Amino acid sequence: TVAYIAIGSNLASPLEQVNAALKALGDIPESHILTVSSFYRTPPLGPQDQPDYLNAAVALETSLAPEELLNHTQRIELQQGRERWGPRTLDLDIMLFGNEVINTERLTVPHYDMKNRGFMLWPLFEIAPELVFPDGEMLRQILHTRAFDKLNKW
Ligand SMILES: CC1(C)Nc2nc(N)[nH]c(=O)c2N=C1C(=O)NCCN1CCC(SC[C@H]2O[C@@H](n3cnc4c(N)ncnc43)[C@H](O)[C@@H]2O)CC1
Repeated sequence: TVAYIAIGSNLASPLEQVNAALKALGDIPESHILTVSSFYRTPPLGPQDQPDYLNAAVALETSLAPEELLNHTQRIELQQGRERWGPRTLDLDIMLFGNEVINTERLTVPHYDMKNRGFMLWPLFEIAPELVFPDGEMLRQILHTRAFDKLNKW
């Protein structure tokens, strides 16, 4: 199954942190990275004084069950990270999990708010321009409809 994961960090210098998380995702059991988006520099969603964020998307091939993958992402955030409107040492959000629709106490997929977040959508559109959501919405359509500003690379 292909899962798409969003990564964000707003350490003043987040590259080492993001590469650590990326290595950790690749080391997840029964899983491997297919593709990584470019690294993007985004203005803080939240108070405007804190450091710019680095966002990216990852396509992860996995044989894990959805809640198992989440167990790993929470673990990586704990091991590599350390709140509300930022700063964020390290977030890993499961955006999509194959074509699965999940609505449980722990996990909502597609991610509940990505349709509103250009820092999530644009990196994803870089690696999966043809992506169709489980309900038939098109990633391309969402970006066309909303006209989110394009992002500068890191
Ligand atoms: C400060 C803020 C708003 N501003 C930003 N500005 C820019 N420019 N860029 C950013 O990047 C950026 N980020 C920001 C941010 O603050 N993101 C956290 C989102 N994010 C929520 C889920 C969990 S943190 C809460 C809870 O959500 C649960 N969850 C439910 N569904 C899911 C799911 N699909 N994927 C993952 N977690 C799930 C999870 O169990 C956890 O307990 C992990 C992280």
